[PDB]
Amino acid sequence: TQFTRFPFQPFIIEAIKTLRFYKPTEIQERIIPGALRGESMVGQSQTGTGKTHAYLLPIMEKIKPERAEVQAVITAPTRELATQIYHETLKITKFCPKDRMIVARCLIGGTDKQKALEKLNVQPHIVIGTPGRINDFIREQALDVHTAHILVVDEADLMLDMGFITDVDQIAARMPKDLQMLVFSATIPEKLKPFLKKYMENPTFVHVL
Repeated sequence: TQFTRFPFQPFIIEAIKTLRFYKPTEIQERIIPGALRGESMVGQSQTGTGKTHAYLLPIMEKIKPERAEVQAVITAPTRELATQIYHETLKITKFCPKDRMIVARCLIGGTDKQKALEKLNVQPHIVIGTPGRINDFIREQALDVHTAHILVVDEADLMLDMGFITDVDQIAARMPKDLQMLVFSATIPEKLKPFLKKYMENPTFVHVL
């Protein structure tokens, strides 16, 4: 595996090998180091687990397992997109050392019967979900994103299109001022720039072509 180029914890290296990842992709190569440094970034890329990993891997590297608080919030426009990111996350977390387990929950709602089954016992280290669903948890006083310093907005353009950027803004609103934001989008709509300018100052931009 070439991911050794990144200073990841052993368990992460092991997860990577298990994901059958030999050489970091372009999106990965350009995002990981920056992410690890704590830079806010905007990556223009096609959807894909390679891109998913560009953010998950560095995010896993920084969780503080000891602290049972939300440390990372990841948003996606659809239930399905969110579910897939959660799948990718579990393939990494299954490798955590037993006394240092990272917990992730996926909040996507669904039918009312489904919604009612979705509950938060603990404050997961990582919260994945659609923005409105995540807002529902905040609204219901069950989730504190104030402890999280990482926000990921995936498939940003589509997000905008479905009318969810207001939900995301809200969430980012409630997070620390010194927030690290990672945005991924195939494209950069005009109606999207303000959200970006608002929460990010001197963000690193990546484009894969």
